[PDB]
Amino acid sequence: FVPDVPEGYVAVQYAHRLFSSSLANKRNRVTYTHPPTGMAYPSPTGRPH
Amino acid sequence: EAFRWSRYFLDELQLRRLSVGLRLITNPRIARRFNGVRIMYLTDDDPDPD
Amino acid sequence: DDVGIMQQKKPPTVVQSRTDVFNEQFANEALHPTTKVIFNGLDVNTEVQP
Repeated sequence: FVPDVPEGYVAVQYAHRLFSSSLANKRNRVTYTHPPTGMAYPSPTGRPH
Repeated sequence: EAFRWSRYFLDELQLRRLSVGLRLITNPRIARRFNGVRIMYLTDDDPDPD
Repeated sequence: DDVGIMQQKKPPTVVQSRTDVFNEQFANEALHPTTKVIFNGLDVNTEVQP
């Protein structure tokens, strides 16, 4: 069994550049920046599929 | 005349004070017993009690 | 199709014990199937009916 990727998901090649240190609510969280939207996501929760 | 109402068998001054006490007992600041909780799975960035 | 009579082998059962506040971390998460469960006392169906 290989789970299919669900219809809404977006392909993203891993690259060191996608992850960074950043301030977020008095913490230096490992922010991830989505390559399409450009949006930064300090929490692992709430990230785009 | 004393017999017409027992006045709860309390002294006059006790009733007079009792009114003030009732004003204390219903003050919002005292009312720190809370009812109900919302269970929800959420990150606690920037907590506030409120 | 038939019901198993012998004791079946089961996935390991980690009891998550969620509280009002906690620090979630997923370093050394198991990759194999695992039964996360929240409460410690789940042997609740005690009263056998003959």
